[PDB]
Amino acid sequence: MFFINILTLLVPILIAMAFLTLVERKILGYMQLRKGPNIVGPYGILQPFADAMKLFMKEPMRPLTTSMSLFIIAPTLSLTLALSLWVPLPMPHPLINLNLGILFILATSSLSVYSILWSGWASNSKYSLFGALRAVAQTISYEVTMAIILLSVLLMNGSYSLQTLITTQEHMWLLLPAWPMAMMWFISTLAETNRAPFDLTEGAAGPFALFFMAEYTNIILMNALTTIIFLGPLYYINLPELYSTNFMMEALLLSSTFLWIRASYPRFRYDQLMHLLWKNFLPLTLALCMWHISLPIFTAGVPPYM
Amino acid sequence: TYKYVNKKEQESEVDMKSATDNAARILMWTELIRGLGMTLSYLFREPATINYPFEKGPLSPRFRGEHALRRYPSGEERCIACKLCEAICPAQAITIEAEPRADGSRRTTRYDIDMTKCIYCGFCQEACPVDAIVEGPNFEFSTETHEELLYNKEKLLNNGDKWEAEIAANIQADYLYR
Amino acid sequence: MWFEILPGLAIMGVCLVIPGVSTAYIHKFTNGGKEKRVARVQYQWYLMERDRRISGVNRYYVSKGLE
Amino acid sequence: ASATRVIQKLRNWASGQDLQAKLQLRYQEIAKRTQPPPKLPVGPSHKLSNNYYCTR
Amino acid sequence: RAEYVVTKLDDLINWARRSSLWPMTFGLACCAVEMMHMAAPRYDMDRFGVVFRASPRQADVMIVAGTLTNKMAPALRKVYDQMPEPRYVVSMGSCANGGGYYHYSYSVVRGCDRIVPVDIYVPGCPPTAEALLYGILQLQRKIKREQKLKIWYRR
Amino acid sequence: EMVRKCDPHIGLLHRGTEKLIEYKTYLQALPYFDRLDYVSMMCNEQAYSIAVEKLLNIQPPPRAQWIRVLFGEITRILNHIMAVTTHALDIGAMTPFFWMFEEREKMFEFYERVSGARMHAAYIRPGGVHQDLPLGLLDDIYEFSKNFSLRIDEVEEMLTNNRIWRNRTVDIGVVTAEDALNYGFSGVMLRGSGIQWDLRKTQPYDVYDQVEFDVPIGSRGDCYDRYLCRVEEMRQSLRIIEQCLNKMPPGEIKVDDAKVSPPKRAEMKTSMESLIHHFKLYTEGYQVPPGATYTAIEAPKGEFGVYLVSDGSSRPYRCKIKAPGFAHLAGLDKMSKGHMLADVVAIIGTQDIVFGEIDR
Amino acid sequence: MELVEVLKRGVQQVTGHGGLRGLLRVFFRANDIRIGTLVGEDKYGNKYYEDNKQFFGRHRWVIYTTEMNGKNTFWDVDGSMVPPEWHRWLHCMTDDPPTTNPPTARKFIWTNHKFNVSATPEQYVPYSTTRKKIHEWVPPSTPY
Ligand code: SF4
Ligand code: SF4
Ligand code: SF4
Repeated sequence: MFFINILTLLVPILIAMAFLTLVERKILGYMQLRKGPNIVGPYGILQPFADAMKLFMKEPMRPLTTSMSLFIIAPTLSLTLALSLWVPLPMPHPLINLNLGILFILATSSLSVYSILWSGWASNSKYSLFGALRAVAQTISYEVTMAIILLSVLLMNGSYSLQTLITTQEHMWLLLPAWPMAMMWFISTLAETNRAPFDLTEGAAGPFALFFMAEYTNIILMNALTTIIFLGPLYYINLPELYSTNFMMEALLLSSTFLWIRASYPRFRYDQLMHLLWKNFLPLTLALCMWHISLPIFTAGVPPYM
Repeated sequence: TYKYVNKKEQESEVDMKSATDNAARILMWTELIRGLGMTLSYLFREPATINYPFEKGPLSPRFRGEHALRRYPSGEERCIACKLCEAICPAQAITIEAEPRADGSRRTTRYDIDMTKCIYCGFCQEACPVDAIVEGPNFEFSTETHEELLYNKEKLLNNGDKWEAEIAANIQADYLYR
Repeated sequence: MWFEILPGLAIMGVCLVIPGVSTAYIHKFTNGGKEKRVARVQYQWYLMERDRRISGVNRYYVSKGLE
Repeated sequence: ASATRVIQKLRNWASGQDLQAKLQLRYQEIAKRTQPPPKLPVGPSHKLSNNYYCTR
Repeated sequence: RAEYVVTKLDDLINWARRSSLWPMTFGLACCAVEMMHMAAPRYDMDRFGVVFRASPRQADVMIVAGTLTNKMAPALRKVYDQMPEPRYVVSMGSCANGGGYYHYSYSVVRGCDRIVPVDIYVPGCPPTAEALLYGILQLQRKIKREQKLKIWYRR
Repeated sequence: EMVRKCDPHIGLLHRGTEKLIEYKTYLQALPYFDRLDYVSMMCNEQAYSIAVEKLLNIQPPPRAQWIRVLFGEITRILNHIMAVTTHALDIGAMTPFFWMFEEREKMFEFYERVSGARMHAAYIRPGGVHQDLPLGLLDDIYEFSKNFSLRIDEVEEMLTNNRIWRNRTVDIGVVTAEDALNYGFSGVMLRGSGIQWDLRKTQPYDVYDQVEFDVPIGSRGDCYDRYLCRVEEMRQSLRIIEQCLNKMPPGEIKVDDAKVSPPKRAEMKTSMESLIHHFKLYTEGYQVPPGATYTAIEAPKGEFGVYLVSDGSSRPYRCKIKAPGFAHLAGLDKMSKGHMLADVVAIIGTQDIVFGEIDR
Repeated sequence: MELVEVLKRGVQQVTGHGGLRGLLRVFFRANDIRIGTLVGEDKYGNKYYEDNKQFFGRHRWVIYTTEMNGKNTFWDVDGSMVPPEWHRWLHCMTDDPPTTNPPTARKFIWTNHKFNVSATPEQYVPYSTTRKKIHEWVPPSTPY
């Protein structure tokens, strides 16, 4: 069987993402010196199912604005990628081995843009057209680092296959050899999935569930995908279930981390952001995706292809 | 005394001792940590929230809220139609048409507040030379209708026939004080 | 207080442990106690499809015992 | 209050200054309600002599 | 049984409805400020599932704080026919109820109710944040009582 | 992409207050001035009383003058907290907002205990002050004020060396000094460009004469040096408080004259004359002389002032309110020239649009 | 130890409210498990616990009871309750509750507080309480 396994991949992340939307409000309260939800249930745990059932009773917003065969796709497309964006992601053994999986992430991660464009082009609003377009060049100039920062790292790894990284992280984490990559990686995780200090879609009305469902979904992923690449947890194959249990807390730290950001800083004024990724990171970055290519050439040895 | 908020720009011969400390304040980010690690303190602090209907907050006995017509300790409605508790009411909120009481005495036939007027300013509780009108600690009297706030007088007695157990202790700590 | 978030975390925190430990055990139930036996390159396939052609079509078994 | 003599060092290390003494909110030793009733002062011109309205 | 259960459903339909509602808190005036003191720690909104700043077009409720001029009114009602149609309404302030001060003035509306319906009126010139926070709960049982399918069954 | 020409539509909250006072007497019109700078109440009342007190020719007593300064620079602390933080919200920072609005609600209670209610405190009347303040109030300001110089620098740890703040804020809305005066900002928005000026020291009126405080001038005109002015003006209340706290004189309130202040409520109730005045104060009122003034006071905004105009009738004759923001906003479309959207948000916060001033 | 002392202190919090029903009730009722010294227990069940150690807005909390004047006050809990002698104690206006210094009977006060009736019957309706201010005419039923 196999259906039984995706049954243990989707519902065990959709529950998770929902309790992020809660923990979001619970931390940031306590960041802001206040309890969050307490009366929806025991300790706010029952907020999301309530908020969920709220939106899915939303009275029929008049479907303006297009042949609605495109207002159907923008949410249904982006959420669809995210649930697929997890599949190769190898908790100790992946659901799906991919020899090029780390590269399968970017496309699926980057193809989601058409949700933000088509909702911007469908939405016959002279402002939101070029209001949901800043956010696209935003997401795109971000995408470069998301590859280079990912690429130059895998230079001193073997193939693109994510199963390798567990082996490469035997005695050591990739956090130390490239702490800069991780820095430029981390913002490149905030970068796409705007839920970050920079938002630029908060300064797509009726089916707000799906963006609200996919946005936070990619968070737990792209935090997780940072752990599995840099903050490598421990595999030690006779009790592989440990790895997942250590894979947990790093994903929660990296995700508790984001929430400390939004309750740390303000937005970023979309001209700096380019200036940040066309003067400061990318020129800094190429030297690193020139450094690691000389690295094994210099050092002694280059990793394999299994 | 005038104080320059921001006057520190002076060419201090920026050397590698210090000029890189700014580069230590940069690429190896520290000021952002400094702004982050602060916030992390508060989540380990005591949130000052309170479970409102079970934990209501602090007031003081001079709180300006809902009105009420007091009464003497021996029946006898304390309001006597002076007609300066509207002449001062800046909202122009009030109409207190009056008559004799059929006892030969002097009282009202009318008394009014539009509580959607009535800024809750406090001129009337103090202008009343008798403390016949007062302004008591109720602030949960929101209703679903603009009409149920137009308190006439029978509500505004039987309200004053309710909190008199309370007002006569706040005012007990507020006479000899205004 | 500071710890009433943990019912948000530890519930989430016993959510993603499942697809790591389960999918381990979902594979090991099928494949017979061993793992999925990944196939990255072609040579990992001949050995497999060879082993497929040794017994009942499942491929996680017969070893020595014959000769 | 219930600060377990560790998180104080986590707060202060994470923030700086010893701030259990200058904490955010208030507990005790403040405004012990129902202070006694005061006999106010009086203003001037309660003097009964050389007190007209012309000189005020 | 049918009618028994639908009653037990409507207690659940109107629960998710009320347990997390998304306002569109206007400013406009002094009255605005108390909501922020109600967004503050002490009388927090977010403890009820009430969100601080939500967009109008996905809102579930309106909260009118302040005076309401004859100029702002179209800009107001334009919003009210852009919410969905569970939209509930809350009129903070003596200036929105009936224009407490400036009832009699000319660039002013003599009550938000003159323009839009009202599910709850709330008094105070500066209604205390709590003094709203009971009212917002009074809204949160104005609809726990109301039954949509219980009567649709009889339709 | 970029802004060149912007135009506000300042009318969306007008009410006719200047008209609506003409049909109401002075005492009957006081709380309208709490509404204008709805964030900072007393300082409006602090001015309105003076415009009366000039005409009536009265200095109120010291103890009432004295407390009129105290709240007169707690209200200073409010609007800074309301436009330091809201200038951070609409720029994006939502946290210090909530850190303060418990610290701010401890600052309303010190109206609620003193005045009737929390916010629209009709506490400062023309004849000094209505009502003395209680016993369990002044031991409380010490604890509060002690813990409060931390809460700011607690924040200044976080923002005033923050990249996301500084380059979002610095070089922004460069105001030329001599051009401000052509526009008459006359509040923070000129001292933040180096025009050394403050009425509290350049035209002192109340007991500010003996306080030993300072004016935080801003050079390098930009909304970060306005910001640092707005911070340090919060701090240098506390030097003023500490000096406005430890030498309060015992004295009188609600000026000795019963024609310009209501009398003691226990004293209207036996002494006849105090009853009649109580019956005519609160119906007819002062009966000012005719005349005219242009008062002023630097609120957090700036030169808040009133051109009250009188007549022998008890009621006024076209009061007028000088909304200091009213000129700051006319300069909105000159200081945002060669700048894009996102900072225009910041421009609003660093012009302090507490609309009610702007609106009438 | 340190940590365990909290749990030697945080465990009676749960096992200090009688049984489990008495505890689990409070939880869904108010989500406030804090051991409190009792001073009140009014008519119709308002308890008014207390603990001076917590901060300034939680040192006094009231637990309403069910069965108000026909309303089933388990879920639907108000603040328009708390009749006019504890309201002044709960909002920290004073220190002394109304057991050692209760209010003074005046032989006309209500004997049972009615809460904020929102839209039910038993609510307010306005009048024109002015005795009609005119007297028109009456025809004589005697034709001509
Ligand atoms: S409320 Fe007071 S002032 Fe007004 S009519 Fe009654 S007794 Fe006179
Ligand atoms: S409190 Fe002020 S506005 Fe309200 S009725 Fe009394 S005098 Fe009028
Ligand atoms: S009701 Fe009072 S506080 Fe509210 S807007 Fe009007 S004047 Fe301001």
